[PDB]
Amino acid sequence: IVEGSDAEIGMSPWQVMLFRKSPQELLCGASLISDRWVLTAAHCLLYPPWDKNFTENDLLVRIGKHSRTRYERNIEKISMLEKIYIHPRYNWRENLDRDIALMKLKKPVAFSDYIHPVCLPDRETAASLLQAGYKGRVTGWGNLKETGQPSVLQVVNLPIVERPVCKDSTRIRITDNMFCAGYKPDEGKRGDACEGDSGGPFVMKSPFNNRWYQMGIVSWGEGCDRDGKYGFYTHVFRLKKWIQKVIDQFG
Amino acid sequence: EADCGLRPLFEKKSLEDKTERELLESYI
Amino acid sequence: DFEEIPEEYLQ
Ligand SMILES: C[C@@H](NS(=O)(=O)Cc1ccccc1)C(=O)N1CCC[C@H]1C(=O)NCc1cc(Cl)ccc1CN
Ligand SMILES: *[C@@H]1O[C@H](CO)[C@@H](O)[C@H](O)[C@H]1NC(C)=O
Ligand code: NA
Ligand code: NA
Repeated sequence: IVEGSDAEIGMSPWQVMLFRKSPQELLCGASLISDRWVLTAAHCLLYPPWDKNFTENDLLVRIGKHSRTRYERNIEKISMLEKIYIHPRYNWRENLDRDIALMKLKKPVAFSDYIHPVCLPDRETAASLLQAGYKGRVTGWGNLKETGQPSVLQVVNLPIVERPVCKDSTRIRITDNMFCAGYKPDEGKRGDACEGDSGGPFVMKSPFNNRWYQMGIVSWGEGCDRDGKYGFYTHVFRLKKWIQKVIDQFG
Repeated sequence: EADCGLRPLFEKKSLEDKTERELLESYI
Repeated sequence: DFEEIPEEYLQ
């Protein structure tokens, strides 16, 4: 996360770290959506241009974390993966369209002060909140700048951007399964996701019921925190039918 | 489940985090 | 860079 700040303890209890077994290293962010299901970006698991193709046994998920590198004894919980599901129309060849994946845990995780699931949006909450100017929150242990790494989880609040502005900021083809967020050059403030934040959540707090909803998944950006560029996020609600199909069939 | 999105150390105790008000203020 | 995790999780 670029130009963010240290998270408060328990500020993002749905935050998940995808951790590579060997060598031991951060792979991506992710989020907890139930006691057995974790949501992330497809490109965290499958990205052939960079020779990335992880299988279940390659990874662990670490939940309840704050420190990036420490083993947080008595606080974090580490889970093995039962199965990975990648969206069947995930477009890694072109523009990361439908950049979404689910991971089922081998065993349910116990909720605690530090471990708790985020809500997924329904159509109405999506319609109400996914509006230009409305701000969401992005969290992760990714790099602090494009070209170092944080001691603890970082957080940044960013406004959703008008679709035509998103489109005009890039030569990449944008789709309805993406939205973009970030400040404009003229707005003074800044901030963005970066390498390592991939797969983490873009969340919003509904003013109607005071619950946090995951509206986006950290997907892509041209560099990190560049003037006139924006971060692009997978539109969770647009892909919720697939999410439900997977959970209903394999849950 | 029914408890999703309510943080034990915040919403569950009616405590606010330091920047959530920034979000609320943007929801005009 | 990362602290070693208990071996139980690597088996
Ligand atoms: C599109 C690609 N951008 S890239 O890596 O920085 C390479 C690039 C730089 C400048 C112009 C075009 C391309 C990208 O973002 N990718 C390619 C596959 C993984 C994903 C990624 O890094 N996602 C993380 C991310 C997510 C967001 Cl929301 C913002 C910034 C970043 C870091 N670039
Ligand atoms: C990725 O890995 C699977 C097997 O582990 C393989 O069958 C597949 O062809 C690889 N590439 C993909 C899915 O693009
Ligand atoms: Na364009
Ligand atoms: Na920018």
